Amino acid sequence: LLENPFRTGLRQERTPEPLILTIFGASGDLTQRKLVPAIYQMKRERRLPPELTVVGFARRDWSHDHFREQMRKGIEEFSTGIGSEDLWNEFAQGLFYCSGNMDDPESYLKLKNFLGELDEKRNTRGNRVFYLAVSPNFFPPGIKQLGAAGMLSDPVKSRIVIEKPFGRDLSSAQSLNRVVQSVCKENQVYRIDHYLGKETVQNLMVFRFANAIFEPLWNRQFVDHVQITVAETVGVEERAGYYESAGALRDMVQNHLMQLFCLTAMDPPNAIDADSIRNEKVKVLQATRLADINNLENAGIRGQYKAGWMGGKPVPGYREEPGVDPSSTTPTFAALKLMVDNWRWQGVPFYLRTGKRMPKKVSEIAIQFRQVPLLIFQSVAHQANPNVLSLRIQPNEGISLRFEAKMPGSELRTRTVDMDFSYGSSFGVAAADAYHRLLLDCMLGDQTLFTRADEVEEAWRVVTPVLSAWDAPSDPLSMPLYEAGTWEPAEAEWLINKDGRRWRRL
Amino acid sequence: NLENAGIRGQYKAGWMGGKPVPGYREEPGVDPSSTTPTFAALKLMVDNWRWQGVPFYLRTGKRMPKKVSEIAIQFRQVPLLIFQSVAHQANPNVLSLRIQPNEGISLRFEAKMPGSELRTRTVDMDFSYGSSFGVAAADAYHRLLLDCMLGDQTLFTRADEVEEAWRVVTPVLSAWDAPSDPLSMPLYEAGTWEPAEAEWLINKDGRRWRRL
Amino acid sequence: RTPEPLILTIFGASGDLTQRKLVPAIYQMKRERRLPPELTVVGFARRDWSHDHFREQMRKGIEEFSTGIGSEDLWNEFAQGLFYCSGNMDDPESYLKLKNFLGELDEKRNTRGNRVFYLAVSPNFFPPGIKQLGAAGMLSDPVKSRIVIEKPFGRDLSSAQSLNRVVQSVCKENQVYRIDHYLGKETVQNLMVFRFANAIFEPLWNRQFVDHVQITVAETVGVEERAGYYESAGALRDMVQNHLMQLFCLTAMDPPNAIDADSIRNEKVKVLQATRLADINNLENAGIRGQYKAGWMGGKPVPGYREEPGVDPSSTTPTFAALKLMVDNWRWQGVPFYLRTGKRMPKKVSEIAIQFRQVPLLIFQSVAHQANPNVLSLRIQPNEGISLRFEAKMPGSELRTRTVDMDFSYGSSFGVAAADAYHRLLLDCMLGDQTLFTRADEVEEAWRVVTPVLSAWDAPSDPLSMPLYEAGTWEPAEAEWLINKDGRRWRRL
Amino acid sequence: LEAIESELAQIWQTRATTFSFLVYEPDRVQSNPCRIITLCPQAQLSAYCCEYITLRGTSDALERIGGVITELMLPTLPKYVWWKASPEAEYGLFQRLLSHADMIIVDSSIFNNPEQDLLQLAQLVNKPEAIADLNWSRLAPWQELTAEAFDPPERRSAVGEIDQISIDYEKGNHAQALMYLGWVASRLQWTPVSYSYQPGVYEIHKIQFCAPNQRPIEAELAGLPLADTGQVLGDLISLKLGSTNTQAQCGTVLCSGTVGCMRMEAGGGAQNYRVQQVTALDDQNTEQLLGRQLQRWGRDALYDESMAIVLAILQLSQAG
Repeated sequence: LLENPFRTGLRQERTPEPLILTIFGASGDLTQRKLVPAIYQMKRERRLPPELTVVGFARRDWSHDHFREQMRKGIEEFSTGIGSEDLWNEFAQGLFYCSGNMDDPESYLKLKNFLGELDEKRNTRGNRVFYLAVSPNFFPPGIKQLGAAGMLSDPVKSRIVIEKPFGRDLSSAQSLNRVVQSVCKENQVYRIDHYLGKETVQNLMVFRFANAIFEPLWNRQFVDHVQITVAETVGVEERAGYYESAGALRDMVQNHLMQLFCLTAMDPPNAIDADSIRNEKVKVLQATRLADINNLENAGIRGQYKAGWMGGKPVPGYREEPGVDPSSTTPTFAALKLMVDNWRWQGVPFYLRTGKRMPKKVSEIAIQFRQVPLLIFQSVAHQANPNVLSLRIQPNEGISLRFEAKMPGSELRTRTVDMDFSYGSSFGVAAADAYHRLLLDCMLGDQTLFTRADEVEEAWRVVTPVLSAWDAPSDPLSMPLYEAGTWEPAEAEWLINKDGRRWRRL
Repeated sequence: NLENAGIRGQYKAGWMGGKPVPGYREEPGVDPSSTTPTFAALKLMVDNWRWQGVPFYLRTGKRMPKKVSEIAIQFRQVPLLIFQSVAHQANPNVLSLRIQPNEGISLRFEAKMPGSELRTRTVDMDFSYGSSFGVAAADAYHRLLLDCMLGDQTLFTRADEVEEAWRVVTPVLSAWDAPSDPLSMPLYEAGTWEPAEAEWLINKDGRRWRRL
Repeated sequence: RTPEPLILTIFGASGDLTQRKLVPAIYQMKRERRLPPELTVVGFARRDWSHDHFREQMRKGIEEFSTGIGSEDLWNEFAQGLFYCSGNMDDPESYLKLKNFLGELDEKRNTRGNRVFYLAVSPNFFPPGIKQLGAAGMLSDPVKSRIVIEKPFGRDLSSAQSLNRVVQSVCKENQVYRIDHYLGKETVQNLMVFRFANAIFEPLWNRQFVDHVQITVAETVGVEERAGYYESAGALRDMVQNHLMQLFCLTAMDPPNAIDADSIRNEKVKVLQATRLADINNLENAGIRGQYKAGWMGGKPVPGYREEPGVDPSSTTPTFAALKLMVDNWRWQGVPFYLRTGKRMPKKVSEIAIQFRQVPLLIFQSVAHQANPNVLSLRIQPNEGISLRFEAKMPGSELRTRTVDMDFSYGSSFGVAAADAYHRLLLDCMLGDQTLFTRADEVEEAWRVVTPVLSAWDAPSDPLSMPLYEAGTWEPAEAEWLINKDGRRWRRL
Repeated sequence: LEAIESELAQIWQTRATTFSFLVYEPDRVQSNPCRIITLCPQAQLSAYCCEYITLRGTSDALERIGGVITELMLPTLPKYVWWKASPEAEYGLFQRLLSHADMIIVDSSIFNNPEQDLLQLAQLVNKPEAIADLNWSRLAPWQELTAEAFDPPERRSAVGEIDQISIDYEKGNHAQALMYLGWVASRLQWTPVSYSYQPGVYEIHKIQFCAPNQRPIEAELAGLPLADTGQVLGDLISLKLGSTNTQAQCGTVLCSGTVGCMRMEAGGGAQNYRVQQVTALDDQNTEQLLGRQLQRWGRDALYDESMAIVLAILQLSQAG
């Protein structure tokens, strides 16, 4: 193996200055198991400044070393090795600890002088980054207190990160925006929500704007429709209370599945930049709508999964899990039908999908081209094989397109063949963790993979009627149910066949 | 002037397959002062409503390093350039349709080099008939004779294209049917690709012969 | 749709040209029920005026420089909302006195509170006035106070940047109106509707059918008055940045998605953000100066530039310009945009000429062996309309082509023009719609585009190095060389 | 000369406060930019915001006046110095410069006729210093391009056979070619063995190495004179990573020009090697490389390891 021993090291990059990441909510055994293991690995290969002091924060307080004990406690359960133990020793000395109360305005005065004191101890450069990681109801009280003390005022030396999620409905999103907007600028707030730093997603742009053949035939003159699909095969784990008040419409359709849509119907930006790109994403989101708004039964179908079979072992239904309430209404399978109203995507419908307990994990963006005008080569099988171009953002990453070619034999015939290209067999490099990439970007500062402020309002407005209509109480025996291990519920199949097209078997 | 639309050339002694090979004016039959060409390059130009100002290049040969037939179509550059390359090297997309060795269709395009910055590197897709359809061992003479016995003439000329082809090639033929000038013939060593004058012909405009 | 009543403050009023530019217009507006009968005006400045003096001077102004006073009872019904409150420009005490006067007028006249502030002071006093206005906090509520700043918005890039920074720190960028320009509500809307409502003219607008465009604006009047004004500016901060940079934006703009001001202004800025000159390093293929000398106009002699009152006989201020801009986006890559202007040229006219390309192959024969390509000829000056020229057949037993054109003049199917552009400007300012005004980004971008040539021509040089053209000829021969270097000719007009 | 410091008080009342720069400029022409001192071997200090500290030094041997120049080094932030003449140790000005200046930058293209001077530069790198010669930056695409051939998993085992490497460079200084040879040797654990020389019309050198398997290694450099150097001398024209085995997979050849494809003859030359093509990578500009190297600061592991092998080879040249 040892792919390309010529590739020991050639790149050149660096994070500029030291800083102190004042992780909020040090309790709850989530910071100790998610963030700290992530940063520690990065320090081992020297990807950070020499001293990265982390100041945990919690209502309850421990000793300096006792707090360090739990930091190590979570390391072992996800341990990837330690090497020489002296590495942790300087790490243990680097991390400090303070305490206070979340809702006490004067508590920050105890806090503010504390890290200010550490500034005199280290004198590296002076830098503050906030990573509040607590329940969503704590988002407003934490933000307002920071403004009152005013300890974040430098536009270049202060960065604030907001954890997922961001709201419930349109009225909730705007309420949070007013608080942050009046007390912070726009080049300081980061909103990591998606975990969509997966390398293939930023590849969806280079493949589209750096070629000369793939652009001219990408508009309403040739394309027929687009099918965006996301599927998993893991049911609801015992933490159901968090999922109980969420629903699969609000969980992975407002934040994740819409990002694939904004990157497939956007105009070419003038020049690569920070704001020159995200400004183009907003424009398309301001000219889209559901297919029909009066009769909602023509632009959306919910569902729920019941007992069935997954892997040769019996699988209990949704209303059996340890925590869910019998006779519920929270959906699990969602499908929509969006349309775009502009000068290059007029009359080309988009079909979206998602779900849980489906046969296998995939992710596709299938584009279907029109049919040839003249049909001299009628051939066999009604020639009902139009050529498609399908990307892939899941295991077996690659680009594949299908087209017809002549079948051997004296009589004229047309078979169906495809030519493909996979990243694994062309570069021979193992995948990389997406979470690490986002954290590194939070130091340099790019704001390219993080959604803006006004853009997150447009995502909520698009599904305004769907969320409200389904939330009303209704008959328990009125939600279509499908077996575990099969693709779609019975009703949802009829939405696509009415127009004359069939779901991609995939 | 016929020095911009055609260049001839004979082949001389060289190395082929690890063994020496005699030159042309050293073989049985040929006199030691012949001027018969064994390599012809041209540059046609179609003037109808859809191929205006797009030139076609053609070149046969003999005693070349390997046996290949091809048809390569090169697309234009992008109207605007924003993404930088990974090696300061820029290439255009090319479609090719191999014929003789292993029939298939190929295509080449750019994609991003995995890492942390935004750079592009060239890559290509592929498709071969022998790995998808199967292996065919058909003989052309057999099919030709069967068609002649039955009669479904599609692969036979109408003599109108015969007259047209002769008219297209006539000027070069008349020019090359010249007096001897024995020492005025370019020579390319058996094993190389072409004499240097064809190289100059293609590079006068900017594009380069495909090093197959 | 008449706007709600309010009170006006006219800073630096009782000076020059303010009467003839404001009083007749507001009087005609009021007479034509454009405003409710609850409209008042207030004066300003330091000279010891009088209310009776104000009435007498306004009467004189309307009588002398307008249609008249109409009915005397009409003036009696008008004459109740004209007061005065003398005060220095930089006196905070005078500002508090103004605030008290405004409060008393609100309590008595019952104007309901909404206000619009008009500024007409000399252009070398904007910073102190704006800073002292913001000191007293007169601009807090969002729809309560609108401030209008007269021409010009600075001279060079640095001054404009400083003015923008000062303005940004006092009031939100929603009430400031920069007036400027003179394109009314006819031409802009007419051109946009013509472009974005037909299914044929749109697909033939990209770079694969169009070859080059030209934009011409010409005048015949001389320097006339304001010699001191012209000597400090020249015809590069007067007609090549205010006016001539709007036709370019409107012609080379991507389609919008709405009609309100937001989308239009965003698209205009996006287009203006990707333009540049042709040869930045060598300023001999992207610019020509000029100056008009003595000549013949209308069968009478007219003196050259260096014979007017107030201009020294060594000045080098240009009165002609010619640039060659070029766009660098996904649609207009590689199509030059020749611009133009001038003074003392004959036949006052404006135009926008688009020249298409030639056919792939030619199978027919031309009479003159020239084969003039097709042209669109959008017009803006009088006799507005659209004209297009194509080919036809010469009668006889032969195949030859001859250039003929269609025509469509707005003056036949229409001709009832709207009111004065100033009246519509004021009405739009009162009601509120920033479609016809300019944002900060547009101003800064235009200044950045024109900066290199302006800096180069500003530097001192030899007094007799100015290319010269007499009054009457179209342009000095240098512009002809600039256009003929490539082959395409100046439009004969 | 004594007005250099006194006039600064007048300038103090009158700015750019960043890292300083220094130059030497042997050439007689013209005779964050914080403090630019245009030495050209009196005083002509005039600061105009691009403050100018230009000093006219038409008289040579200005080492003595350099004592106050060292005091005028402006020690507030790390600074950089350009020494665009040659390497030397007898001229004591360098010794003061290296101890005072935080970092120095040199170019391995303007060197005079002697070639052992580069060896003197190479020796100084082993001693702890800070040299970031820009000639190494020109090898960035060539190194990247070389690693491109072996990328796919199919050619993984090919890298374990490499025995033959040939380098073709323009006639003259071979500093650019020797650096590339040192780089590849470091990545395959090679050590120098012998060094000969075959002067002629092409200046065919010869270097031999050892290996863990102790198989002999052969490499040669050819100085093909093109007589059309583009303002910069000593640049690569092509390279060939061949094979000397019986059942080896294949080699790799990278042409760069029409004449550079002269290796398409003999046995397998156009058959046993898979020929690629590169557009053009030669004759860059000094300005763009200087800016990028100025931006970064520190120590490079790759450069030091490559220069370690280069020192060993040159020490054997006189004996070999």
